[PDB]
Amino acid sequence: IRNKAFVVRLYPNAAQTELINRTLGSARFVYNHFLARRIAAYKESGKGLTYGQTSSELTLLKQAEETSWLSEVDKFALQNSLKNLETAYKNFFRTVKQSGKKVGFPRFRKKRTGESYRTQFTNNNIQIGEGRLKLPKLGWVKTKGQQDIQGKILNVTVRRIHEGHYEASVLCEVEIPYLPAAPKFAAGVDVGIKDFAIVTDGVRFKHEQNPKYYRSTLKRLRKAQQTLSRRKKGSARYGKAKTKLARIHKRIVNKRQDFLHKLTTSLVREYEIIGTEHLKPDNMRKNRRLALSISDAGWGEFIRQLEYKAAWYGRLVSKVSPDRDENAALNIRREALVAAG
RNA sequence: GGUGGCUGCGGGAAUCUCAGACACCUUAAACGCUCAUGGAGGCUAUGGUCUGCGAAGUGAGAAUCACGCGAUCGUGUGAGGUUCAAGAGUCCCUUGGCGCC
DNA sequence: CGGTTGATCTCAG
DNA sequence: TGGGCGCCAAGGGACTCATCAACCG
Repeated sequence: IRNKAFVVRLYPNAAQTELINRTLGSARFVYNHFLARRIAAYKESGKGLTYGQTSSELTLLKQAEETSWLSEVDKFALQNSLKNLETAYKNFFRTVKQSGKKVGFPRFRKKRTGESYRTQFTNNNIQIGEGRLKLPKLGWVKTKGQQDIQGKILNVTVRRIHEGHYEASVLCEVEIPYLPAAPKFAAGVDVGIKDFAIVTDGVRFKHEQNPKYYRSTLKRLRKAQQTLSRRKKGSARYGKAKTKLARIHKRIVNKRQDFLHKLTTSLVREYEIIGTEHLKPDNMRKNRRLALSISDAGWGEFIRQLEYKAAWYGRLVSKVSPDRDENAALNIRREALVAAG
């Protein structure tokens, strides 16, 4: 019924790691090259290249001797790089006429650390099993964390998070059954820096303690960043410290995402209606006094997870249009009930 | 002999076992390590700390178990307990930290 | 036959 | 002497989430 991405962890060997690195590099190369080519074409001509023209020129590029060493890369990687470039342009053109928010012009990119390429599924090109994954030009890659999949595999996003930590997101149109009737009809949740969530239905208020990971591991993060900054760019030990900092950040985000997953799933399995307010953290983060706390708390991710898991599992999130915490939570529940009825 | 964690594998997290170093003495906090090189600095609240018994840096290396093949150690494959939960991609924008001015 | 590749599609600034 | 310029990460906010006939070893 629903799209769903099963994120597993790859353990590619030397050759497969080299090929994943080469594929990410060539995907970035074609992204930059065709952004430059489209800009040059729109400057020289009345209109720039569209998706089909870019694909045809990419084919001519691969078949040519100028960059024939890009043919040894998975085709869907380059094609979806071009698709991402074209959807960048589509996002830019979404609301140029509108003035509510300016979507920035698509720019270049210069060797970030998180490089992901997508590969599509054509007549059994992706095969998921007990402990392996089937990728087009890689072959069999030893995975772990392989969940239970009972749907058709749409695409596989091969990622890279550290110098030696590769994930892979396998998308499938799985059937997601609606959960049984919830124990309680409706409840409202109030966010907060001191207490992460105060959720109540009028009879109890199981306040959820705020972990505040980012401030909690702020000293080790500061030490990691400082050890990085004393190191020369383009150095092996610079790369080592960079990976250390990246993994510290990955641990922080992992803990935050696990906490948010557990809390959102608990709410959706406990209440039929989960009322909350449409807080805009990107506006509050301009206040440097509370910005670090709002960044760490991640209200936006919490609300996104609550809402989409409600959509999957047959729950309704009645977001409100834009003591203290307890009364705010009760008012949120009342407003959600009013909106629903 | 007791206790706490630092680093590494165990998909994430909490635990938990193992391993590369430790520290404190029944008490809870703090810190990953080995070798080569480099020459006065690194961290922190006017000062304390580690340091010519070597500082920032720079390069390499080890960091679970079984089995297969090499002359204990390299090379390949396989396994990794436990409870909870697991939807991502794209682009753009923003701010968090550090360093220098 | 199993795997890989090139063409499809519907806006602009 | 905090704003500015370099890097390294995160979150926030919309949308989007592919298929098939030919070619090749």
